[PDB]
Amino acid sequence: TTCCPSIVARSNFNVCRLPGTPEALCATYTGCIIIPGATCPGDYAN
Repeated sequence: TTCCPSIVARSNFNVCRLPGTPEALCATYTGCIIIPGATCPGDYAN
């Protein structure tokens, strides 16, 4: 799960999904963390 530290970072993460499609590129590019759990850390919840 593509846990992003803000709603702007997730919005930017999903614009990352338009060109740099693969979800891991979006993590490397908008400073988000793809984490095994199905929910987000207290400090990385959109």
